[PDB]
Amino acid sequence: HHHHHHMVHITLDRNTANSWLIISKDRRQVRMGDTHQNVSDNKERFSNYPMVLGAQRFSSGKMYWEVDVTQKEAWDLGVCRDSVQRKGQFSLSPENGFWTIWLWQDSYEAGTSPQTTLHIQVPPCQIGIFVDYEAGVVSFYNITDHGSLIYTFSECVFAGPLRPFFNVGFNYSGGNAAPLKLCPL
Ligand SMILES: C[C@H](CS(N)(=O)=O)c1ccccc1
Repeated sequence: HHHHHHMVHITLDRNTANSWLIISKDRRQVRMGDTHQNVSDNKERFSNYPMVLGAQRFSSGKMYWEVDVTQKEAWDLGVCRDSVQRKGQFSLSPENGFWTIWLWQDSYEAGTSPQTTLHIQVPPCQIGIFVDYEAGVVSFYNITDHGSLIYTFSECVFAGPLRPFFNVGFNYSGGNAAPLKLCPL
């Protein structure tokens, strides 16, 4: 892919974060805390899962960013509608306004309904996410493996502004404490 020149500077929006997340001062890193992080509740916060949105909203054009997933056992990454449900249980699917991939229990899967098996030969330490709003495209690239394609959602019905989407995952095992990091341009 030659998508790097659509690079955008993504920062995390503290106000959307699950109350157990810790977002770094520079708003470029997020990790699961050991407890509630002493913030007030609000209608923006994801209640049931360790999720947070980027601050940026996209309604046109081509956008690209990269995320470091080094040493994590579980995570979800991609984009979602600004209007996604925040409270209670829900599945990550395009019908619910999410275009995502994830790692769970040693397998990679795309957030279709039902979910799709990914075929990755080189476990990625960094993921590239490309959105073409007009084309209706969300693509994922394996930066560790020379930028190889992971998955393309096409014919996407965004149906509103999009936000970068993150899930640091649970840490029940004690092996998933590591942060998600937005990598420099
Ligand atoms: C209780 C856990 C923390 S952990 N480390 O994943 O066990 C949890 C926190 C926030 C949202 C959902 C779940």
